[PDB]
Amino acid sequence: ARLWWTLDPSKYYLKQISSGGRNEILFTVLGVTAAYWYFGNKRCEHYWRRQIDNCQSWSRAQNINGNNLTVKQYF
Amino acid sequence: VRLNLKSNVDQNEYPFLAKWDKDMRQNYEEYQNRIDATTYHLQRSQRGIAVFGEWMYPRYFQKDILELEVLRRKQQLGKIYPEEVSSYTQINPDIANDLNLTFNAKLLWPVRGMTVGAGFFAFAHLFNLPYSFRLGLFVLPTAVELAFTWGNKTSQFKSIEFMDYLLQYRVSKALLEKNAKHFAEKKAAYQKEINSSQSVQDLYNQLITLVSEQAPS
Amino acid sequence: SICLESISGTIKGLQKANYVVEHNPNLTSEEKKHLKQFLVYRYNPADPHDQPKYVSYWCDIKKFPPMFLDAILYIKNELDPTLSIRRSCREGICGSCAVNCDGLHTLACISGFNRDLSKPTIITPLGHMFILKDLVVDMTNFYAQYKMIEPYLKRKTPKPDANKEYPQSPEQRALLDGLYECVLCAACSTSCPSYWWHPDRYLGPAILQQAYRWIVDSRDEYTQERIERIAEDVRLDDCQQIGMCSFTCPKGLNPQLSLKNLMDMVKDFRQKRIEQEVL
Amino acid sequence: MRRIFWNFKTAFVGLPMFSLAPKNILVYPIVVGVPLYTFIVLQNSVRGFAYFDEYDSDVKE
Amino acid sequence: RTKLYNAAYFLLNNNESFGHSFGIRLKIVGLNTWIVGYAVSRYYFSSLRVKAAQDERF
Amino acid sequence: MFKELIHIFRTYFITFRYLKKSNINFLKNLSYTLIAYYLIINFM
Amino acid sequence: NHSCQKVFEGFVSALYDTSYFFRNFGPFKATIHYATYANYLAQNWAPRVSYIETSTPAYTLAKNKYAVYIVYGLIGGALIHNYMLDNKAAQKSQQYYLKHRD
Amino acid sequence: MSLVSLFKNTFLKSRVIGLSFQAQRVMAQMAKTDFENPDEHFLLNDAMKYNELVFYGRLAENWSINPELFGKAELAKYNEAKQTLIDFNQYHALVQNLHEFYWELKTIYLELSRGVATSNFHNKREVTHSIIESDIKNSIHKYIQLIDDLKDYPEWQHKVREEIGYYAHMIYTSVNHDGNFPEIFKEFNKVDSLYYFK
Amino acid sequence: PIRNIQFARYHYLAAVTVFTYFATRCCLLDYKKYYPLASVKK
Amino acid sequence: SILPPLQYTYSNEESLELLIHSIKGNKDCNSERKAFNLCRSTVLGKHVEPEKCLDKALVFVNCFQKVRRDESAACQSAFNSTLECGKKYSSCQSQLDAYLNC
Amino acid sequence: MFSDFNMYEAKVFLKAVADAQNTFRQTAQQENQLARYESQSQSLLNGSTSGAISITG
Ligand SMILES: COC1=C(OC)C(=O)C(C/C=C(/C)CC/C=C(\C)CC/C=C(\C)CC/C=C(/C)CC/C=C(/C)CC/C=C(/C)CC/C=C(/C)CC/C=C(/C)CC/C=C(\C)CCC=C(C)C)=C(C)C1=O
Ligand code: SF4
Ligand code: FES
Repeated sequence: ARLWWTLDPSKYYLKQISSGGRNEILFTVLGVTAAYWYFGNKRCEHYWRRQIDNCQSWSRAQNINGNNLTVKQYF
Repeated sequence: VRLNLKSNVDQNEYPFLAKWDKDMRQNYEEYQNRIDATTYHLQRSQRGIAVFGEWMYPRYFQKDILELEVLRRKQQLGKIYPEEVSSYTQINPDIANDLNLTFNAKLLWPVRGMTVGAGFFAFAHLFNLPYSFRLGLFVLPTAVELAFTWGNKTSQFKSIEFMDYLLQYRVSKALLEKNAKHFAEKKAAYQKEINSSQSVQDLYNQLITLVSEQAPS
Repeated sequence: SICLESISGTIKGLQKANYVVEHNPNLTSEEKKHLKQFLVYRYNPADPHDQPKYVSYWCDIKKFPPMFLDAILYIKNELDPTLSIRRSCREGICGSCAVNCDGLHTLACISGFNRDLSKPTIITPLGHMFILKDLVVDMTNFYAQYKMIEPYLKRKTPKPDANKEYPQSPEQRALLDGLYECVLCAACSTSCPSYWWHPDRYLGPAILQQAYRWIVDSRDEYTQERIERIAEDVRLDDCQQIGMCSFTCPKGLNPQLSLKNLMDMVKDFRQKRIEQEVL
Repeated sequence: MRRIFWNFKTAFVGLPMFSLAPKNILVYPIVVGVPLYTFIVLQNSVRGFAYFDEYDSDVKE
Repeated sequence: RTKLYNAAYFLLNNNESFGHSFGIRLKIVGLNTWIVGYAVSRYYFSSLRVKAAQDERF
Repeated sequence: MFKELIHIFRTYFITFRYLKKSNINFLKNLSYTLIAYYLIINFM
Repeated sequence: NHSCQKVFEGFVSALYDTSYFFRNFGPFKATIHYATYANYLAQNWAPRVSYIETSTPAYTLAKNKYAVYIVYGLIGGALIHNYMLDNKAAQKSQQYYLKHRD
Repeated sequence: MSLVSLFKNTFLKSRVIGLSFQAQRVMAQMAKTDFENPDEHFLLNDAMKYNELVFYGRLAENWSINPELFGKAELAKYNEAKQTLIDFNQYHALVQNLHEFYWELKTIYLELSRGVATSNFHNKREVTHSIIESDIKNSIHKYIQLIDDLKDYPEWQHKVREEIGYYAHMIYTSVNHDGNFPEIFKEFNKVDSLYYFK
Repeated sequence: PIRNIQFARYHYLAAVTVFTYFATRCCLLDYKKYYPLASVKK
Repeated sequence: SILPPLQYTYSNEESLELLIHSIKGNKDCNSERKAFNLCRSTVLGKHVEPEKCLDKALVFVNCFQKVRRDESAACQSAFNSTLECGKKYSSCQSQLDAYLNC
Repeated sequence: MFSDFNMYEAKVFLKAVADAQNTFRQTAQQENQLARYESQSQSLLNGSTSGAISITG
């Protein structure tokens, strides 16, 4: 036809499990628990950070070969 | 901020410093204009309402914070020379590739995609496929290489690291030329009586720990 | 092997033939024009030296009746007998002579070519159907699609009279009135864009209208089965309610309305299969 | 070869197509594109379009 | 050795039904292509390299 | 959206008819998974 | 085509045989079978909220008439609790680093 | 103690018998569906225990149960269910092979069709090449042999002739009667040609 | 008799709007093009 | 984890005081600050020879410290009023404008 | 809160203040690095001269 835009869900996926409604409360509990674990560590990292400069935070740079990084003035 | 292009460096006693200052002042206008444009974009985005800005800021405007940082760092280093790039290959190889991917140095022709498409063209010319398929299987690998080449923002972080390293190297090298005259007398004696290419900053720390461990104390 | 030369020939082909987009050879050499110009399509896929070859005939309008089929018969009887065309009924009832009568898919016999001598009139085959000969397409793919819809009365249960007629009444007779008059001329199908793109998986306006006629037949008790047969893949869904299947019907039928009602029944059929099947 | 047959200027694929495609393709971009874009652009400038000039640029050597 | 037909829209005269239906179709396809093209353009102009110096090479 | 997009691809592009609806329904699953992943990560 | 048609046939037959071997090689066949069923379960039996309630209202579980509000309450509570925890963590961090600033 | 064994056996018997009840419906629906995408109406309209039926049929034919937990009637019902699932697996293999042959014929037809479309300015060839003719001949021979093999099943023979033979008819309509046409379609122009008004 | 038909409609509309928001960045413009046509302060 | 970490922990009172003093300085010490930024823009003055910028930096910091002292009684009163308004804020533009005129 | 103009005044002024503090730090660190390197070089040369440390590579 020429009229296909509807917000109504497709009846193909509108089926239902034989033991009640679609498993949503279980999956939303799992998602909330996952969200608490995930948005519980980024909060910990965000608010417990400070930036310090001491001349002790610096360490000698090294190449991929392990030896110290020294670049000559004229290469 | 409207820095005049002519530099005040001697250019006959500190050639490296004069060249660096000339390159810094020469490209200052373009990078300053781009920085101003990016800052205006950030300000106007902050000025937005709800999901149009002031809510998704600066968390979702991360592609222009990076651009502003790269622009400022590259504004400090007017021009990067190929000699100074190779040194950073000691730390990170393919740094030239990252700089090409981030800094518009040249036109990144998809060599890999073009040669893969030519490989498809060879097979499509053996068990003959239509030239429509030949054109499609030539465009496809070139498009793949273009997709995997452009948009690489990790190359921008690698270039930020390289630009910080090169800024520090140029600052230190600038001090070397300023004090080269003063240390000429001591350098001869130090080199002639201490046969070692190790840095004084590195040799002295060995002496410090050596005295710390084995000394009459 | 045969690829690169073929590509070069075809790219050079249409580009060198898009300029000459109508060949228009002339049957003869004429000077004074008191005659209507007929550009009749000509193509005989039996000799290697033949291509679509619009032929410009000149002939007096008065000498034959004002019908496209009469004009073609005048052309194919006196001037160029090599022309071919299907025609039997001469009354617009068999559907044999369906051709493209000056940019329109209508029956040749029940049709009137324009009387303006200055403007030439062009006659072409039915269009999006393979060309067997001049103006003679093969509607065998159409005919075959008529076989799939099971266009015969199918009764689930018998009648107790066993010696009388199926009770249909005049009102229920009118339901299939306006649906059974189709002459299977296939002029709407060849002018229906959904049929242009999917001649295989789309039955077509005429065939779906025949299916609707058998569905709304009062005596027929296989409505659900026929709906199921037509409500599969894009057999019916491909119709886009464009409305050109009704604009070009020489018999005045309404294939657009028939297919609209068929799609309405199908949409209800999908819903009815859930509401009426739950225990 | 490819003996194309095409009624120029009297056909759906031709001059009518040229006249029809721009007027219908540019419907939503011109009936919901311009208003939405204007709203999004001008919602920021509730008080002005001015660029707060950080990094000076008012100073000259 | 193949059967060549006619496109049946190169020869059919334009009709109001053709115009209306393909106008609706082109309206919807234009909306969708405008949305997708805006997304692609935002992707494209946000993946462009920063400006180099006048003589910068690597 | 996906239904009519696939219908548009099938109607006009002949070579899209090479894909049976088994493959198309696999593209449907992949597209739905990609959309869900995109929506999830854009908030992370 | 030409003599290369034999090479074309060999290549296509090799591709067909490799596909056939990969598909129904016992372990690969088993894992593809299980993956197909897992994909069906994921796509078709996703945790929806809207579904056809064919059963009469005297038969529908109260767990199904309130699952929408349970889901909405859980999600909204999680969001507001995350916001409150972020505020509390911000004030705690500020107070802690003010105490340790001295 | 044997919780794992008890759960495995009850799960297998439950799924197997439940899908055995709802198996003839699925097979009948697959019979109604065209050979092109026989699994359609399950991807689109209702997946009424189709994928579950395939998966658990393969499991039942490739798993084992402990008859200690089963009763006599339970074991008889389970064995009948397993036989029905195995028959469904064989039926699915048959319809899949028929569908793949249908798609072979449809690939031939699409190769012909792409050479006639007006959008095909890429390659316009008047005469079909040799290998496509050989493929047409071989596929028509295979289709004739398939029809002959289905002589004991008139309904299946009719379905195959209606569905698979339709694209053979389409290939017939797409080619002129020139060159080796009588030889290529010699097997087709005996019985099934007249089925499509030829 | 679909349950939560209003909720399903709202969820589909919200998902479409969010996707078009993030895939197109329509509401999050870049004003570097508008920077030249602006009057600076200070 | 993407927002930059804080270096110096500022209380609310200290942050508001620094805000208001910085605004006053930019409205008062604008010329010295601009001169200092002019010196600190080139490679020499920013990286290689910060010794040159010492005097301009000292002038700017002295001006900022004079602003922070705000020895005027009216300045002290208006600043305290603006600080009270800001702390109640956990608006204030009229109070700020009244203060800055002093 | 204040007007965005005042907030950006504060932003640029605080940028200048941080830059001034970094300037103080840079000057002090550079002069003392010069002194430190001179002292370390003198210590190494004196140690090697008086036969107190043997440097091999
Ligand atoms: C229900 O619904 C309905 C359907 O559906 C089911 C239907 O089917 C139908 C049936 C009727 C139909 C008409 C259907 C047929 C459909 C089509 C034919 C679709 C195609 C038509 C359109 C989409 C409408 C036409 C309008 C437009 C805008 C399409 C595009 C048209 C153009 C002319 C192209 C755009 C123009 C330009 C100039 C773009 C240029 C792009 C470039 C890349 C060129 C760059 C130029 C340069 C100078 C740079 C490059 C230069 C170089 C490289 C140097 C040169 C060197 C070289 C080597 C080249 C109906 C009625 C219907 O109702
Ligand atoms: S419905 Fe009309 S136009 Fe169509 S085939 Fe029948 S008589 Fe001809
Ligand atoms: S000859 Fe019968 S329809 Fe015209």
